[PDB]
Amino acid sequence: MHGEQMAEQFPVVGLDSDAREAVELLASRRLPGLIVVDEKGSPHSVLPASQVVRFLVPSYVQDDPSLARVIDESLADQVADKLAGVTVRKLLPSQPAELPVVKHDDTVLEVAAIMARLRCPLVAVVKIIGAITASRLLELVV
Amino acid sequence: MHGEQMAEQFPVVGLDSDAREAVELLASRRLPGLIVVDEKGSPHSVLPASQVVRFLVPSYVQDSLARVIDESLADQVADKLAGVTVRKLLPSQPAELPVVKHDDTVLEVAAIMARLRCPLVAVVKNKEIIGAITASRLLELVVSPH
Repeated sequence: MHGEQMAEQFPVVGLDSDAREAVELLASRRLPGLIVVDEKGSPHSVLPASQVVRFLVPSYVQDDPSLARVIDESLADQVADKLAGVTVRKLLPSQPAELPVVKHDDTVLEVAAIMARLRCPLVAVVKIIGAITASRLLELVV
Repeated sequence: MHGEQMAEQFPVVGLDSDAREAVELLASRRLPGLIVVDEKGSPHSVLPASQVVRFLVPSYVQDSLARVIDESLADQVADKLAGVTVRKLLPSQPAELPVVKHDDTVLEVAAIMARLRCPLVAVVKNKEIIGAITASRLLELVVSPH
């Protein structure tokens, strides 16, 4: 078994893509994260849904999780307002969670090794032609 | 809605339950993680598939020697997990698993998951785990059509 045969079809977005597309993909496809590439179409980072959640909730709400002293009646309306006119790049954190890359021809153990190094959930396969999740790797060996 | 309605069913395994069995579940159900509970059923931790991968790949392959060794993971896997429990699969400092009250509002859950930036939270009602709310599930609720 090699990278290419292991890989599955993961949706991908660009740095300059709509922030909204990314949110919709995460939500529609119920994915825990998105593969982000640059203009070239080469791997850049991974944008986890939890980072998007962080971006979408106002700081003042985040600072009062029990809502004991602040009011927000506009969560959904404001989610909508702050995505409009914004790119994927703005959703990303200060130090974007890097995206490990393996070849189309790497062995299972080569892939597992790299994944096991960063305890990363996902690797991109390049020749991006796909990606290999941890569970996919487990699925193969079992 | 409240945390109760937001939550979805999520598979759970015991801390002292069989490691191999948990991996079979992670693999088949194609899950990012399992919710781990203790003997009496209380939320304890999450077991991500990636951590299982870490557990299976020796450190000398972590720290290309992969390709210089005549050892295949598929073979080894059963050997490494025999007699082993979920507890041993966990990292030395297991991730906390935030647990929201079933009657929390959507705003509260959002505020919590934003603040903590956690991939999921368990939902509990009367000391029982009734499901979980992932980050993407939260997003799906806040951008749902109305």
